[PDB]
Amino acid sequence: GDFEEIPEEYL
Amino acid sequence: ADCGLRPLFEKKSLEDKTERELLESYI
Amino acid sequence: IVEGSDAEIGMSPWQVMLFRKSPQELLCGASLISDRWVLTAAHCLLYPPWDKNFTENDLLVRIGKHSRTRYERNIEKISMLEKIYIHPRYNWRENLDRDIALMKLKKPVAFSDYIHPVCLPDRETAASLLQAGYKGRVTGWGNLKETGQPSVLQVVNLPIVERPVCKDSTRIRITDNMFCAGYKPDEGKRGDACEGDSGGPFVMKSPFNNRWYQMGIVSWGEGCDRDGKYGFYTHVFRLKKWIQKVIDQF
Ligand SMILES: COc1cc(C(=O)N2C[C@H](C)OC[C@@H]2CCO)cc2nc(N[C@H](CF)c3cccc(Cl)c3)oc12
Ligand SMILES: *[C@@H]1O[C@H](CO)[C@@H](O)[C@H](O)[C@H]1NC(C)=O
Repeated sequence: GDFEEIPEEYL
Repeated sequence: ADCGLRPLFEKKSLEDKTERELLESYI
Repeated sequence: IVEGSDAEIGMSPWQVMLFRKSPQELLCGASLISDRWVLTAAHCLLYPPWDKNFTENDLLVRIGKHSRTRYERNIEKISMLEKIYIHPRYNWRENLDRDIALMKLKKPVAFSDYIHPVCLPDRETAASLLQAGYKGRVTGWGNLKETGQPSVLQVVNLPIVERPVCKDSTRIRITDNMFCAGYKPDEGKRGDACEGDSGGPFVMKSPFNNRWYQMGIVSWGEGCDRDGKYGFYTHVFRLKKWIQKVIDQF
């Protein structure tokens, strides 16, 4: 809940 | 070849707010 | 970083964030040394006392950052690791000797205003700049005090410390592959790295060619910014033959 979600392609 | 030269600083001949602190310490 | 200041935009374009995928957290700092290689502290990746033994798939490399937590669309670049290489003689058991690792990225990162490698020192650089009193710069998104986390990248300039002083500050055996930095209590300024700044760069600006050189890697300290204690940094130049070897082989 601290970090803004990364675009899903990087995960 | 280009390492260690910052686009927003060295590349523009602009200094950041504290790099002079380092230079001054290289007595 | 304790007692530092917010980085200026593009000030440390070699700064890398090691980002753990799950949980999403800051794992460590690191540095970009070419378009596919990132340097960090081994102990960011492997530190069995604390059941740390990340693998490539556990982490991302986030490059070009400023905000700690925010996704800096069109500015940061997020990179996946191809392979981690930890110094084979990394001493995690005794004292973090050779606290160094390299990470190869799956794909080269595009350089930009925000993303750009730092230089690694050669012997002459090292021998000129790694002198007691000469200041380097440490950057990171680590805690702002020992016992809280920054909105943006933090910067602090810290003087290299004479080796006997370093040695006398701690019970740990200091090696020639480490140097220490920080102010003395008499010195009135302060500053240090702190949790999550590990693996990030101690850099110095060569007055001979006006380029930045990464002289150290944030390794360890006994707490953060304690009076009479210093930060210990991996001596990049001492370990550069290993670096070159790895980069040359792989
Ligand atoms: C396993 O990684 C660590 C270990 C220790 C520790 O407590 N050590 C390592 C010791 C050899 O031996 C003493 C003791 C052993 C504990 O396992 C301290 C540490 N500090 C950090 N990093 C923080 C920034 F994130 C830091 C803080 C101030 C200055 C610097 Cl240069 C860096 O990583 C540490
Ligand atoms: C780290 O992980 C790799 C694969 O998970 C394994 O081969 C290695 O022995 C592990 N080292 C540890 C837990 O120290």
